[PDB]
Amino acid sequence: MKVNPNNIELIISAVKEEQYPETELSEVALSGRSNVGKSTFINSMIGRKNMARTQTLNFYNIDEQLIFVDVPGYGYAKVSKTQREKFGKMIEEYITKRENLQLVIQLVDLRHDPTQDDILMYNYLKHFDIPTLVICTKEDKVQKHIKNIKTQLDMDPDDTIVSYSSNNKQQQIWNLIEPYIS
Repeated sequence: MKVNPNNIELIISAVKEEQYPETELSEVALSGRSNVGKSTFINSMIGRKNMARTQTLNFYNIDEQLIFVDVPGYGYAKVSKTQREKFGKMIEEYITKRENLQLVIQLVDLRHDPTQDDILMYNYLKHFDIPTLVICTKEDKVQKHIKNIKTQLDMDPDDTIVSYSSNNKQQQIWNLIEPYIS
């Protein structure tokens, strides 16, 4: 679609719905285990580097056409019940309130099985009928590895699953997003 690099900026890093941006723009949230795998994906998708930072939901304005919301990675344990609950509430606040949210991209590593965290996250999203595009990353390094994830996820048939290298697959992904964007 009409997506230009350098018409991209971090609007705000937020915590509460109080600190979120008010806009008319559709929001695609990005979720997965790792902050680093997700940052690389955003940068690969926009054709920049050191745009995506790394805590916070980071709201990136994508050329006044959509917002990409980087959701803190769920893969790293905390110990503090306060820290745990603070994270859990941040996600739930976003997913259940945010009227702007139209689609979640979940990043899973194509090399391995999905973690229990990946499975529970996908099932959290299905409980609220959030449309979900599962992207299987680090594709270089397929066919059986994708089905392994789809089955372990137990995917809704309305949801798509696709493979990716963080070039080639960026326009396919923009075409899957586009119906969810206004």
